[PDB]
Amino acid sequence: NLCPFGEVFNATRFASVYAWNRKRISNCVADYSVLYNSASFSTFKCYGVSPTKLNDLCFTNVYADSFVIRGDEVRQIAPGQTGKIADYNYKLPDDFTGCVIAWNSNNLDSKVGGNYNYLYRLFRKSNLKPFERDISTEIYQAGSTPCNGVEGFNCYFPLQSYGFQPTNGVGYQPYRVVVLSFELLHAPATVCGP
Amino acid sequence: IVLTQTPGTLSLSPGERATLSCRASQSVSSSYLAWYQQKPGQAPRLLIYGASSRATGIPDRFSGSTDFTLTISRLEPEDFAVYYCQQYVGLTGWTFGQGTKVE
Amino acid sequence: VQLVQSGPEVKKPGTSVRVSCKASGFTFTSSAVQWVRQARGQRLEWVGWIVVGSGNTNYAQKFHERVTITRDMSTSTAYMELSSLRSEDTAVYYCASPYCSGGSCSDGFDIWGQGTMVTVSS
Ligand SMILES: *[C@@H]1O[C@H](CO)[C@@H](O[C@@H]2O[C@H](CO)[C@@H](O)[C@H](O)[C@H]2NC(C)=O)[C@H](O)[C@H]1NC(C)=O
Repeated sequence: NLCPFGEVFNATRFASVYAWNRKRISNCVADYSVLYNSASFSTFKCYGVSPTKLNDLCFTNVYADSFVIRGDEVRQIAPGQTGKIADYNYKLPDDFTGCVIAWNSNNLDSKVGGNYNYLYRLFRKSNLKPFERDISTEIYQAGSTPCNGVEGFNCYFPLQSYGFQPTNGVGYQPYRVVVLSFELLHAPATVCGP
Repeated sequence: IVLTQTPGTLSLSPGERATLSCRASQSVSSSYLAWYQQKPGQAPRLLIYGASSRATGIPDRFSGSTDFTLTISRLEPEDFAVYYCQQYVGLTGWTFGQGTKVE
Repeated sequence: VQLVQSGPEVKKPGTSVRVSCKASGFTFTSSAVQWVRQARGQRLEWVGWIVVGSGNTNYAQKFHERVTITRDMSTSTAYMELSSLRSEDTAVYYCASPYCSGGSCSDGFDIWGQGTMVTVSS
């Protein structure tokens, strides 16, 4: 009874960062060593836990929040950070516990002519709360005038696509990011290592 | 769209009041129409936006209102400039009127 | 709160001109920039505009085919390039933006650049 990490990491499609996909993992054995020692990740950064002791600590739930962002923005997926992703798409709490895993998927996601199927939020009335998932497409009102469903001056579509191309430099290449949030509640603690 | 700005030239001495007229070729949202003042040799500044609201720094000598006008309650020597109307309706097709020269 | 425009340019017919405006004192990345041009003694003509955050652009039909507007966050600068210059293009080009602070922007173009003359000549 192993945890379905294959369904997260080997997925055909990944969600846009503005609408990240939260998969709940429970009642299983999480063989974290498979991921840690895979050496297929460019980023594997753990907060609150040691990356080689992940097997020993049990959790109530493990949440795999999966999304696609560009390289330069990978550094924003961290507690205490600010920026377009950290504030308007996916924000981690200052006391976040878990591991942030990311890898370069340029040869999988980039398309000739640009892959524009991945979007992020640019405009929001306020910053997100930790783990808040805002997927509204309502036109952003930058001014004092209602947009009434019409784009124009001070009326913007809140989302924009990433131009992922095979000729992009690394900072503009797509990365697949999975954040494994470790939650410990008043609970039996069902997810543990082998 | 075509914004018709009249008169070509408005001749009126200081101390008096004036009205400038910008006539749209169709009904337009008042929220997207604005007036600018260009003192010759300088970039223009915003006076009225949203058809009726004063821009920051604009004195009560001016006020706002298809027929949009700039209301000048009183003319002082620095209020003699070319006035333009602008339409921001939609994403494209923004235009300016010809500009009224007030002397 | 200012928008500082680049210097004047002299170009040959058929070549391109690059003009730019650097914003300071306000949240450039939340604003939008429009470009207009004025021949001496003439009315203001609208050229096009860009939303700084989005990178989305729209152009006047008259120039559309040969005009491109871009921007770069790292220098808070908006750029415009007009290709295939014609002698009749000689004009002073201006840029403008609304004032933005935090999540709120003004409802009109309050901030204007100084204007740059672009000359197309032999
Ligand atoms: C995603 O799929 C790859 C390919 O099957 C998995 O990588 C293999 O893992 C086995 C078991 O450790 C190794 O023997 C193979 O050599 C690996 N192949 C490659 C190309 O690395 C990977 O573990 C899967 N990811 C997850 C989370 O299950």
